[PDB]
Amino acid sequence: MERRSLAQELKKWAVEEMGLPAQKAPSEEMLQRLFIGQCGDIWKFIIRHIHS
Amino acid sequence: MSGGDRFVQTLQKLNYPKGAQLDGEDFDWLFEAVDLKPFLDWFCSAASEQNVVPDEKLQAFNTLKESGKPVLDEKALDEVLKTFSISKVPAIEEVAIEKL
Repeated sequence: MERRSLAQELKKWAVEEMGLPAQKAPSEEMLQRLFIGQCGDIWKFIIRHIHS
Repeated sequence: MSGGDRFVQTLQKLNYPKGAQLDGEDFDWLFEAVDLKPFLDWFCSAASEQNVVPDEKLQAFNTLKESGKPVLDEKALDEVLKTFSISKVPAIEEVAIEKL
């Protein structure tokens, strides 16, 4: 359940905060793959410390 | 340059704390996924050092938000900051009784 939630936050971060066009944004299902293993901690960092 | 090496370089630029220990070859698999590749490429291009807000400034800003003080919008900040001469005008040390 945790991966799905992070995948949504990343999507929101990419679209709302960094300005990625919604059309180019990968499906939530596809973003979940980025939170596999050590990549998860990395993207958590990105969502928190990296802003527009 | 393997997609993975680019990603790890970007992370180093973004001051990720464990970035020096990460080997690029370990992430080459992320770029093999034809569907995610465009996003990762985007990310590695879009994210620079100017985008990074240290944990200290974020905490300070949250504290400012919590302090009930109105957060000035970009337009307002531009107006007020214009009025700011870069020059170190030493904080008017309010004429410390000492100055008087």
